[PDB]
Amino acid sequence: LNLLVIVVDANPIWWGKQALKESQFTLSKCIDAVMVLGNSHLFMNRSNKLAVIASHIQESRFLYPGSKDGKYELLTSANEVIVEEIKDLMTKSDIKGQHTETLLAGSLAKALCYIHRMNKEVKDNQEMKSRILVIKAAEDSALQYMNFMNVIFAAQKQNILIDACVLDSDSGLLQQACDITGGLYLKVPQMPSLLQYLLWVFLPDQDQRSQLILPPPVHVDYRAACFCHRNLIEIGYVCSVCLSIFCNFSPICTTCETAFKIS
Amino acid sequence: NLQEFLGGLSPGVLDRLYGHPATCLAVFRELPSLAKNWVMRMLFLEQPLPQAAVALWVKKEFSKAQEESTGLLSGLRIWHTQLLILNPIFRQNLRIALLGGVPSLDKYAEERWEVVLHFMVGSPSAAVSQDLAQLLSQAGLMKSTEPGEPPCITSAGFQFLLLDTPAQLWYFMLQYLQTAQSRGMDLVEILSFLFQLSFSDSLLNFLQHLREFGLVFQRKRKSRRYYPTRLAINQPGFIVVETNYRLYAYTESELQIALIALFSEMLYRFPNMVVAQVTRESVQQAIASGITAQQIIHFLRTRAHPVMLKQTPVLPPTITDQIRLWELERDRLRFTEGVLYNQFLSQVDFELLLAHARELGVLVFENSAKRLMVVTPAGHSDVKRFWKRQ
Amino acid sequence: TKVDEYGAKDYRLQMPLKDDHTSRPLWVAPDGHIFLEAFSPVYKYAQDFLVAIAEPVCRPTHVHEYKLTAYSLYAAVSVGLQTSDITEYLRKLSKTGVPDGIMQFIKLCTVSYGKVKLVLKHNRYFVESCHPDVIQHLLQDPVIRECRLRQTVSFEVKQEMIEELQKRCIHLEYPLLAEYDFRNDSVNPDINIDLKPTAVLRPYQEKSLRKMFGNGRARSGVIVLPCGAGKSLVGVTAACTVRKRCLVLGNSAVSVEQWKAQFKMWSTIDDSQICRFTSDAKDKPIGCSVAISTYSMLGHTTKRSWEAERVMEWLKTQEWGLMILDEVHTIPAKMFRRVLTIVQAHCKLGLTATLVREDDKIVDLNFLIGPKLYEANWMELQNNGYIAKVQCAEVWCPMSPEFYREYVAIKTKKRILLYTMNPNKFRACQFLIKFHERRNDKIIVFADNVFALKEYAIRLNKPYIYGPTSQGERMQILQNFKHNPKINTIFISKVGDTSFDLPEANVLIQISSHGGSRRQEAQRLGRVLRAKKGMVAEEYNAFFYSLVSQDTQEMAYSTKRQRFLVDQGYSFKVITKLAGMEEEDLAFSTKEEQQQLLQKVLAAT
Amino acid sequence: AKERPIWLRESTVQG
Ligand SMILES: Nc1ncnc2c1ncn2[C@@H]1O[C@H](COP(=O)(O)OP(=O)(O)O)[C@@H](O)[C@H]1O
Ligand code: BEF
Ligand SMILES: [Mg+2]
Ligand SMILES: [Zn+2]
Repeated sequence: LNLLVIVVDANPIWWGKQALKESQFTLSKCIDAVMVLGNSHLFMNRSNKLAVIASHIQESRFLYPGSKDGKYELLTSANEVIVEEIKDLMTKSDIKGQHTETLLAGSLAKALCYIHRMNKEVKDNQEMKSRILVIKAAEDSALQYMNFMNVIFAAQKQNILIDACVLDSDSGLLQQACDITGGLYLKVPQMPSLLQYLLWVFLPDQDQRSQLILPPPVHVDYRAACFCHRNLIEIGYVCSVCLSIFCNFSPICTTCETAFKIS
Repeated sequence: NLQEFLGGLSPGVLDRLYGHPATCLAVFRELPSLAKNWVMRMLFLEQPLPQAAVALWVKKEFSKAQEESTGLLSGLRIWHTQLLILNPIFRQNLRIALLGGVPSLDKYAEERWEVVLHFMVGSPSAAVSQDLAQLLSQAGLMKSTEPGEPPCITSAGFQFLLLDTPAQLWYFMLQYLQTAQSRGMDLVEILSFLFQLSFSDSLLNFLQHLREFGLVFQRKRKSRRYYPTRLAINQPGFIVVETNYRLYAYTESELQIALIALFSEMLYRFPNMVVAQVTRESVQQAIASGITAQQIIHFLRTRAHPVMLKQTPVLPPTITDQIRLWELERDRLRFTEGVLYNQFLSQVDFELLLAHARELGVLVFENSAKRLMVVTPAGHSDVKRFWKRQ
Repeated sequence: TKVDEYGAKDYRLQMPLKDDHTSRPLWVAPDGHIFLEAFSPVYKYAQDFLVAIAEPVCRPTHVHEYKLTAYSLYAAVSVGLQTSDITEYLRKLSKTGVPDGIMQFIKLCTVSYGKVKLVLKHNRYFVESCHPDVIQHLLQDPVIRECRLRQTVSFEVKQEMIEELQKRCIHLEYPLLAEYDFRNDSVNPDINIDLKPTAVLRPYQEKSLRKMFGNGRARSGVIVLPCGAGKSLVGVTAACTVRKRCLVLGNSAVSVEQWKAQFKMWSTIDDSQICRFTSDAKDKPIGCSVAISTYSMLGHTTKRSWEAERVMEWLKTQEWGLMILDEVHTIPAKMFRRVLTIVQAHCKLGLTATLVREDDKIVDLNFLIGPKLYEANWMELQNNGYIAKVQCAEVWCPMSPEFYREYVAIKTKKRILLYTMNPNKFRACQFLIKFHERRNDKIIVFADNVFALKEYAIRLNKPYIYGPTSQGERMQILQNFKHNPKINTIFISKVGDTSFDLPEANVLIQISSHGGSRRQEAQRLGRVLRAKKGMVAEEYNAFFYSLVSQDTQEMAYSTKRQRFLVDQGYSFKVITKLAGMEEEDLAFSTKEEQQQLLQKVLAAT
Repeated sequence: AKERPIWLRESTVQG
C-alpha cells in the first residue's frame, strides 16, 4: 500500500494576497484540488491511506488523521473533516508581525513521524510505501534551512518521497529536498490547471512512477557561500569542529574559538 | 475472474451496468496498475486525445504493461477512439463516485455454505429447497433425471467440491449470473448489486438466493436492511499426509470427511482425527468419477496440517508422484476416433492428399514410411469428396 | 465394531474425548490400534512405553501406529512393567480414554507372567513355579502330561519336547519365564570374556541390554535393531555380561567370520578361545569358550561327517549360559527351530533386524526364544547418524516389446527369467553402475536369479558371488571390495542378503528378487545401511535402487516387498526414466543384441 | 561436492 501525505502550504498572507489581487487562482480551489487529489488516491485501492497537513506562520495542524451526494461513503467523511478543519484554521489565527514567513520544516516534521507512527501500526504482512506530496505556495524562510535539512535526511533514511509541487516561486531549498530523497519536482505555471498536474505527475505511486515518462529533473544548484557574506563560493574552508564554510584563511574561526595553530 | 466475466459482455449491457457510481468504482478498482492512472488523466477532459500519446506515456521498459492494460480497457469499452475519451456515462458516473453528485456473520456463511455442500454429496442431513436443487442441476454440476429421487453429482460436480471455498463460491456465482439471463432475471441488476455489496422483484428473488447460500443475512425476518457476510464481498489445515499413503484428517465436520472419502478409504473415526488410506483403488475410482489428480494434490495441499507446512515439499514427493502415476495409469490407451486410409497406390498423390489434409486441419496422425494417415470422421467426407473429385 | 458409511470402523459410541486432548498425543481404539503423534512434545516418553507394550505397525515421520497383542503385552510385564502401571500411564497418555474391552484385555494378559518358570540345570529341564495350583492345572492338560519325563514344585520334562511344552504353556495362558540367573550360577565356569574400554555401546545398544538385564538375572528374548545398527556389539556385550560359555549361531560361513572379527574388535577374548564350526574348517570346537557356527551346520538333519559329528557330540553334551541366535526370523523354519532343543542353553538371545515373514510362524519366536525385548526406530537412529541415510528409489524399466510379446503369452513359470533378463532393465543397471562408480561410490548389486546374476556379471565384467563360490573365494571378494579401490562394484545373490558388513557400500542396486519378500528387501537394503565414515545425517549418504519392469508382475512384488520399509518411514521414489542414458554407450543398443538375448532366455527354460 | 543425480534430486514424473 501507499501512505500519501499532502503538506499544503496554506499561508494566509500569500493566499490572502491572491484574494486582494482578485486573481482567478484562490486557496478554496487549491484545497479542492488537494481534496480531489486526496480522494483519487484512496479511490485507487482500498488499502491506500492518506493524510493532509496545512502550514501557517503560527502552527501547522493535520487536516486528516449515508452517501447524500451519491459518492463513496468513506470519501464523504474525508471531505467533511477537511472542509471544516481548514476553515477553522484559516478563520481563527493570531497576529504576529515579527513572524510572517510560512513554516514548512515544522509541518514536514509532523509528517515524517506520522509515517513512522503509522509504519509501526501497520501489520508485518503488508509492506507500505509512504510518500509526502508537499505543495509549496510561498517563498522559503532563511532561518529554517538547518531545520528543513534534517527532516529531508530522515525521509531519505526512512525512504519517503518528497514530490514538491511548488507554485508561484521556485524554492531553491525545496527543490533540493526532492532530489535527495528521490522525490519529484514541478513548477506549475498554470495555477488554475494545477490539479491536472497532480493526477498525472504526482498521483502515480513510486512502484509505478518508474514505468512512466515524467518531466525531467531540473538542475539543482548546490551553492555554498561563506558565512561572512552569504555569497556563492566554489572553494570553501572549514574546521573539524564548526564544520563551517568560511570566506578565506583566518588565524581562528570565530564560531569555534579554537586555538588553531599555524603550519 | 471478475474482470474476465465483464469482458464477455455486450456494449449495451456494459453501459447499462455503468449506472450508480459504486459500479464504476468497482470496475475501476480492477484496473491492474497502469490503466487506473490513465482513467484519472482523461476524466476531466471533454476532448478526445490521439492514440499515439497514450502509447508514448509508458517507458520502453515494461512496455508490455502498456498494451495489455489498453487491450483490457478496450474490451471494457471504457473509452472509444472517436477518430480516446471515456464513456460519457462512465466519466460522469465515475465523477459522482470521485467527489460528485461480525464474528457470527462468518460462522453463518461457513455453515450455510456447508449445508449446500452437504446436499451436493449424498448427505441425508442437508438443507432441502426445490429452487436450490434445480439451480445446482441447471448449474451444470448436478443432474437428477428423476425429480422424486434426490439428484446425484455429475463429473464436474465432484471437481467443484474439491475447489477452495473462494473459488468454489465464485464459480457458482459465475454460473448463476449466466443462468440469470436465461431464466429471465436481468444481469445488470444482480451484477450491479454485487459491486455495491462489495462496499425490486429481481433483487428480492436474487437476495433470497444469496441468503440461501449464506452470503447475506438479514437477521430481522427478511427486512429491507441486510448484513452481508465475509464471503459476500468477493483457514488452518487439518490433514497429515504420510509417506505410506495414510491421511490423518483432524476433522469434526462430516463434509470434510465426505470430501476426503471421495479419493481415499476411511479406516478409523475420532473426534479430532480420521484415519484414511490413499489406496490406488480409491484414487482410481476418484479419477474415474471425474476428479483430476492435481485437484487431489491441491485439495490435500491446501488442507495441510501446520506440522507439514515446515517440511518442503509439505506433501511428500512420493505421495504426490504416486497419485499422478495412478491417474496416468488409467489413460495409457489414448482412444481417438478416426478413419484410416491405406493401399495408397498413388505414392506421389499421397503427399498431396497429406498436404490437403493438413491444410484442412483434419489429419491427426500420419506415417510417411507406410504411406498412411488417420483423419477424424468429421472431416472424412471432405477428404472423401476430395478423393472423389480427383 | 460399528462401521460408518465409508467402510470405516466407527468408534464414537465406544470412547469419549479428553478435555486436555491437545497435550495428550495418544489414541486408543477398541481394536487395540494405537496412533501416536511424532510431533507431540511428549513423544519420547510415550514411544519408549508404547513400543514395549505394543509392537509398531507403521512409524511414519509424523504419526506412528501400534497394535496391541497378547504377545506384545507379555513383553511389557517381562521388562518390568505391570498392568496397573501400563493402564494408568496408557490412560494418562490417551487423549480419548482406554475402552473397557482394551482395559480388561490388558489385565487379562498380565496375570499370566511369573506363574510358571522354566529352569535348566545339570543338563535337565524342570518346570519351576512357586504356586502348586498352576502346576496342577498344567498337569491336567493332556499334552503337558504327555511330554513329562518318562513352596516350590518342579517336575522334570524331556528336552526333546521343550517346544511343545512351551507352545502349550502360552496356549494355557501360563508363559514359561526362561530367565537365567547367571550371576548366581557358579556351576558353569566364568569365561575370561570382557568388554574392552575402547568399546562403547550407543544409547539404543545400552537400552536394549537394559531390558535384558533389568534385574540381576538375564532375560531371554528377541532384540530387533535396524541393519547396520551394530547388533554384533550388542551380542558380544551380552556374552560379556553373562561371562559364561557363549554359542553364536550365524547364517552362513561369512556370518561366523564377521562374528569372529567383531568379538576380537569389541572384546578382550583371546583368539584361542574364539572358534568356528563350519564345513570350511574348525578352530578346535572341542576346546573353546566361545563357539561360532551356522544354523545349517547345527541344524543339519542327515548323518554328520566324522569331523562334524565329533563336534556335534560335544555341543549336545554341554551347558551354555547364553545362546546368541543371529537372524532370528529364520528360526521358525521347520528344521532350524530344532537347533534350540539340540543345544542346551540357559538364556537365548536373538538378534535380527527384520522381524517379519511371509508366513504366520514369526509369532513362534515369542516362546521359541522369548518376547521381543527391544525394537529401535529406524528413523530415530537415521536422524541420529547411527545409520546412513538412504534415498530409496524404484527405477521403472519399460519391458522390451519382443520380451513382453512372449511374457504375456507364456505363463508356465518362465516369466521370471523373461522379465528378470530385461534388456531395458540391464541398460539402467549398466548406466547406474557407471555413473555411481564415477562418484567414488561402492556399489552392491543383488539378484535372486543366479542366471541373471551370471548374465550381468560377465557382461559388465564384475565379480559375482553365489552358492558354489567357495567360502574363501567369496571372502576374498569382500576383502577386495572393502579395501581395493579397483573393485568398486560387486554382484551378490541370496547368499549375501544377510549379515554382510560393508560399511563403505554407499550405493545398492537390485535387479531380481524372490517374490514379495519384505524380509529379503529390508535385509538387502541393510548392507548399505551401515554408518559411513564421512556420513552426514541429512545428506542421503547411501542410496538404494530396485529396478523393476513396467507393466509386469514384478510391479506387484515390488509394492509388496516395500511394505516393511515404508512402515519404517522409508519412501520409495519412483524413477520413470533416467537422464543421461541416451548419451551413454550402453549394451543391448541394437535389436539384434536384444533378439539374441531373448532366444538365450527361452533356451534356459 | 558429489551432488545427487537429477532423477533423485527432483521428480521425473511428466505431470
Ligand atoms: N558402538 C559402535 N562403535 C563403532 N562402530 C560400531 C558400533 N556399533 C556398530 N559399529 C559398526 O557398525 C557395523 C555393524 O555391523 P554388524 O555388527 O554386522 O551389524 P548388524 O549385526 O546390526 O547387521 C560395523 O561396521 C561395526 O564396526
Ligand atoms: F542386521 Be545385520 F546385517 F546382521
Ligand atoms: Mg549382524
Ligand atoms: Zn571552528
